[PDB]
Amino acid sequence: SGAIYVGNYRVVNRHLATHNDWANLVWEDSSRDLLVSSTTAQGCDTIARCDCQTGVYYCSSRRKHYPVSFSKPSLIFVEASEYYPARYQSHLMLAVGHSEPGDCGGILRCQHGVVGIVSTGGNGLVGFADVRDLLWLDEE
Ligand SMILES: Fc1ccccc1CNC1CCOCC1
Ligand SMILES: [Zn+2]
Repeated sequence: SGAIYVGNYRVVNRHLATHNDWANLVWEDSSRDLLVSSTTAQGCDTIARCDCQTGVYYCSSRRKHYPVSFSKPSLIFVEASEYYPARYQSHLMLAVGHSEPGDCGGILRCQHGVVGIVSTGGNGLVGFADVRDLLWLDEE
């Protein structure tokens, strides 16, 4: 689990979105595993605006933050998980590292701020849904 809190937006994995998220929907995209809902309180996070390929991510199933190198966001085949069938996921970055289903929502961060959240795992990789292209998260 986990979210990004930027402005009056809450960014969550689409598959973990609650009824309250869907009732306060701003934007969602199944292909990216993202959903954004509106918040009452302002959040603490800053979104990275950059093309970094190095950062640090939180792994709940290890209680640890790991430094990783990661691929640029691309359209990637993802094998079946407990929460999606085998399918193509867009705007996905991969790194070598540990990820289980419950790790989804952990933040990946670089020197510029939040890059994305954990969205995929298995076979010794961790996949992250990028948010750095969602420039509208920084306004309104
Ligand atoms: F790293 C740990 C070590 C022991 C217990 C718990 C943690 C994880 N701390 C969280 C805090 C909220 O943001 C994500 C990381
Ligand atoms: Zn960066």
